[PDB]
This record gives sequence, structure tokens and C-alpha cells, in this order.
Amino acid sequence: INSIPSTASAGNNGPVCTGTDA
Amino acid sequence: SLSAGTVSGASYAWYTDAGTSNQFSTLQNPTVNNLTNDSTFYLLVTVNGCPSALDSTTVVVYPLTPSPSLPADFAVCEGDDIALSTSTVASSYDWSGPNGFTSNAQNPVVITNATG
Repeated sequence: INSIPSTASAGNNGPVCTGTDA
Repeated sequence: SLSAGTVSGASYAWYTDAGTSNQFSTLQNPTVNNLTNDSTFYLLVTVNGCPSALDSTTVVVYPLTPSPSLPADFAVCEGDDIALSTSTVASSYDWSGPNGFTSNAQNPVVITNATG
């Protein structure tokens, strides 16, 4: 009977200029 | 940016509310966006399952730099000189204008032959 971990905190690399990658 | 020291066996949690509610991040060193005034964050560290005492931080926000003081709108005759200056002290000045005028000075080079 294992145990559910917390939520590695998801995110991203800031605002992205329309048309480019992220 | 916020920060916390490294503790072996620790997980980290940051809160925006004393009382340990309104969690904001489970990273050790998370960021804070758009600070307009002083704000506080709360760090609670948990190693082996036991939570630590809550350790608060305060992010101090530097006041707005006030607008530079310039001469009122002036008027020169063709052939005279345009002498621009500012009365305020700064680490760096950045001027720009007509004909490509560009300078980094409290007292820019005077335009010696004013024309249209």
C-alpha cells in the first residue's frame, strides 16, 4: 500500500511571443 | 525570486497565508511575479514527515523612479544653439530626438547650429 506523492509544481518559461516555441 | 536552504530528506512548501493555507509552490526556490509593493511569503519545510516551524520572508519593493525634470517647451532661432539639460541626478541618462540626436549625459552636447 504505497502513498500518493505531492504535486511536483508544474510551470513554464514565462510568456511566449506569438509564433515561437516554449 | 524566493529561496530556501537545502535540507537532506526535505520537501518544501510555500504559502501566501500564515495559518498554513493558500499554498503557492512545492519548489525549494520558486519565483514571484509582478510585485508592486512589499509582500510576504511563508516557508514550511518537512523532513521525514515532520513539518518545521513556519519561516516567513519579506520581499521589499523599491519605489518608483520619478519622472526626469526637463526645460519647458522652448524656442530657438535658426543659427542659435539648443542647450538641453536635466536638473536631476541619475546613474544613467538616455536622451533621444530629432535628427538622430542621441546622448548619455546630464548635460548633452549642445546643438550649435539650430535649423529646421
